[PDB]
Amino acid sequence: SVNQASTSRLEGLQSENHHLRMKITELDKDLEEVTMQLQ
Amino acid sequence: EEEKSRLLEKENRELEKIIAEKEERVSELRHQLQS
Repeated sequence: SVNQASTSRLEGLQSENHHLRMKITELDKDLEEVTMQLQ
Repeated sequence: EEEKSRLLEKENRELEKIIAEKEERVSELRHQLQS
């Protein structure tokens, strides 16, 4: 059952990876918007 | 899947560092709005 555990771990890390990448897309948008506000 | 998980764990950690860096940069820019 450690094999199934490993599979779940990978799927979970893939979900986490997407969460983090979506956050980066949001932050890049914030960086641009504040840069435009400041300049 | 063990290698992939080990590598993906490290990637996610690095992405968290990138996120912290970007949030701090946004904060720095907002600090510049005032002064």
